[PDB]
Amino acid sequence: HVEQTYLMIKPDGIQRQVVGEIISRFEKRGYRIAAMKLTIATPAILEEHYAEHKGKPFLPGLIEKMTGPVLCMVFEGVDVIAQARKMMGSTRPGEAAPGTIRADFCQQAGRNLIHGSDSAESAKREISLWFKPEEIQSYKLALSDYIFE
Amino acid sequence: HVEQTYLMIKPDGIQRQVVGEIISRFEKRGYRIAAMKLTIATPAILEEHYAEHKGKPFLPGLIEKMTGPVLCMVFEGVDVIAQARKMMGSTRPGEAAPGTIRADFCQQAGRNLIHGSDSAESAKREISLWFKPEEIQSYKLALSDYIFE
Amino acid sequence: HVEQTYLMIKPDGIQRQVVGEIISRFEKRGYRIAAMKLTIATPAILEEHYAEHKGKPFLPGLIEKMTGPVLCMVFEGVDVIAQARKMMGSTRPGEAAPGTIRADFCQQAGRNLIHGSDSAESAKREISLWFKPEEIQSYKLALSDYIFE
Ligand SMILES: Nc1ncnc2c1ncn2[C@@H]1O[C@H](COP(=O)(O)OP(=O)(O)OP(=O)(O)O)[C@@H](O)[C@H]1O
Ligand SMILES: Nc1ncnc2c1ncn2[C@@H]1O[C@H](COP(=O)(O)OP(=O)(O)OP(=O)(O)O)[C@@H](O)[C@H]1O
Ligand SMILES: [Mg+2]
Ligand SMILES: [Mg+2]
Repeated sequence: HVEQTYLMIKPDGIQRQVVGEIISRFEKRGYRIAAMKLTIATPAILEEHYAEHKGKPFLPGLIEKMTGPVLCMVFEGVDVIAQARKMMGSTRPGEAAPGTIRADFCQQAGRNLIHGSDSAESAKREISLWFKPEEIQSYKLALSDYIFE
Repeated sequence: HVEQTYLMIKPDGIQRQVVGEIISRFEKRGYRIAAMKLTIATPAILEEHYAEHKGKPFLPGLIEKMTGPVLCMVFEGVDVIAQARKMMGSTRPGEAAPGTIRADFCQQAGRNLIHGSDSAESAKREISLWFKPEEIQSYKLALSDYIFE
Repeated sequence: HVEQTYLMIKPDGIQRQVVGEIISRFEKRGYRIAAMKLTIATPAILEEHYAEHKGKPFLPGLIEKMTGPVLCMVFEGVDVIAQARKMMGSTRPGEAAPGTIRADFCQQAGRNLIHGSDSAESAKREISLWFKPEEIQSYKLALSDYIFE
């Protein structure tokens, strides 16, 4: 039983040129790349992505920080929504555990390199927001017998 | 005072071709390779290895997963039995801490890449099962003065 | 606001030839190298460095272990004093969290690879002990807009 999560490399991940390192951390667990697209995020899509923060005082600055190149991604694996959140670490890098992306790469929450869906409902919504169904690619990893019990 | 632990790369570690990465994690701490051998695990040896689980419903499938190439290893260091367990992380990769082998490489307990002895008694038993005493090598690490206090 | 911490690679870090790896861990978070100097630590300077341990029974052996080549460093970043301590891990490598320097490289407290200031007051004192003000270099990281919120 696998699931799919939406992971997005933020403009800081692009500009610091750590895209490959980020992808490698998820590939290392045998997570499958189901979708991937470079785009430039717009305020319109970011308002919907961050709909849960509508009307809040930090939202305008958050949208500004995120208006730039982003790598949209879908990864598949067992419990991958919760596991990817664990791998990213706490929102504030200073509170994130050693060995997580945010602790290993970042200093402040406003430049914390990566987004990941936080629940099954948010993963389904975010994947549908950033990807059309034809962009989601179905294939089986050749090492599946050695990844899944 | 140093001790020795039995560590075994399971068929998934061989087939995913991460043997060198695993070894490097233990070398990085100045643990000494006291024994190393590639073999193919068979049911009769695995039944001894997993003797405590004789008769449990999960055992036949466990033996099937483990019937394959394995890298038998003995590493030596301070508190190495407990430390190697900590480095591997929880049996269930989803519960394992970031930075541990199972958290960094794996998804499920049935394919969790590596075995390590859980106690002094188990290390003696497992080293005797998988190695002949001839295969344990005695030598001193040249960097000892900078590894040990 | 950013702050500055004193970090020192101990003789074991020099002799095990892991200097670059240590530096890379701090650079990876966008911490800025403000000062760096290779020297050979001597008892007189180490007595001042370890002044808080004056008169204690273990101090003589600590000074002996530390008499050797060291890399003096100053790193700058948000909350860098506390964060560098978190990255180093517990004094005892066996208690340190996976993903920390001491857990990843070391076995025992007496050979734990690296020193870092434990407080704002000790950072100011240690930077002044090991560096003259003219050795502290001020420049801005080109990726600042993507590191700091
Ligand atoms: N009170 C606040 N003041 C300023 N910025 C905030 C505040 N709360 C949240 N943010 C910003 O909102 C961003 C997203 O916040 P959220 O609570 O969704 O965290 P997250 O789930 O870790 O992030 P993401 O969805 O990007 O993975 C954080 O990176 C932070 O920059
Ligand atoms: N009981 C001990 N056995 C061995 N070494 C010790 C012991 N106590 C202290 N040391 C050594 O003394 C150094 C200074 O001790 P302290 O309590 O200041 O730890 P620390 O703050 O982690 O170390 P450092 O200042 O080197 O970063 C320790 O890093 C360790 O190298
Ligand atoms: Mg969020
Ligand atoms: Mg100290």
